[PDB]
Amino acid sequence: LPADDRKKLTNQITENENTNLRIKALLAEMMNDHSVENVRPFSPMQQEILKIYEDGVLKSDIEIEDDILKISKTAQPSSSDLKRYKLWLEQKYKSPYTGQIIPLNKLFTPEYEIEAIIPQSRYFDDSFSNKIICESAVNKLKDNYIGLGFIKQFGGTIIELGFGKSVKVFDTEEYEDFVKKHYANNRGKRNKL
Amino acid sequence: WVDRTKEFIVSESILKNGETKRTFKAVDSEKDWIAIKTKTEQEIEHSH
RNA sequence: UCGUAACAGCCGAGGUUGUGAAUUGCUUUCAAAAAUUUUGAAAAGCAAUUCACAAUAAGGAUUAUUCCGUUGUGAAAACAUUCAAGGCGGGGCAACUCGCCUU
Repeated sequence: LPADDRKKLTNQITENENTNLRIKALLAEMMNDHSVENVRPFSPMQQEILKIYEDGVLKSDIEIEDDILKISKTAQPSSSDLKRYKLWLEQKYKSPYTGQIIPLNKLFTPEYEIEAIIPQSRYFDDSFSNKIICESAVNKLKDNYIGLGFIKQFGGTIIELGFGKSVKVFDTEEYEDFVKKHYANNRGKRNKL
Repeated sequence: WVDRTKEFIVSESILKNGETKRTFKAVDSEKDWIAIKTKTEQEIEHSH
């Protein structure tokens, strides 16, 4: 890079380690609470949290726990900013492939996992903009090739998530408007699906 | 301050109501040399 | 979408060390003096306020109104730089500087 492009790159990387610090602090707070399970060093669950905490860029926001997002260490034990962050940031994030809020505890459950917008049998992107998380059922049914035909052919299908709970695939009539406006964050990635 | 002289550089600033607010700051040479140089030149000119 | 950002150039005012000087200071040393104590002269060391001046990376060239000396290469104790002419023209009383056209 040139000097001008160099001076900025420090900001993104430093924010990245700040986010990593926050992620592991949040997990160290979570292992004390019986959400589902928390091992310790398991990297994939850390990545899942790193992809699930993006609800801040999803429209609605409040300034109370806004300094907690930009900070890196927080207070972890007992009555702490991490606790209130967990309370507010507990369900304000809907599933991309079912449009249902996630209590953030069912993430580690095998029923929900990381979803690749672009398949492995295709373009080899590894950037965070080509990574989401949703149910295991839709991950199994995605069948590599993405969107169009299949997403319109299977639209409206009802799939059981186990234990008697069945969820419906997006009705394309509503899902067109959803993939047009609902994910209003719309940085660069939703339209590529 | 009693019966003693002080060295300041005054930055005149006229407010909305016409009040020229006089702001005093400690003078330190080698940085704000423009004002002291102009003062010395004015003093030399005055003496003719 | 890269690149430009780096390299250079004309100057200023201090400070420091030191030399000389004016004026005072502190300490030390023979007593010169007084009736065991002080006044002391003169020198030495250390300074203070102010002035003039020398040096300002060790040092080496040169007499051009030129410098080299904190960069890089690498042993060769070796180097890097510059590159003829012809007018056209701008600026500047001047020294000189800056552009265009042609082999």
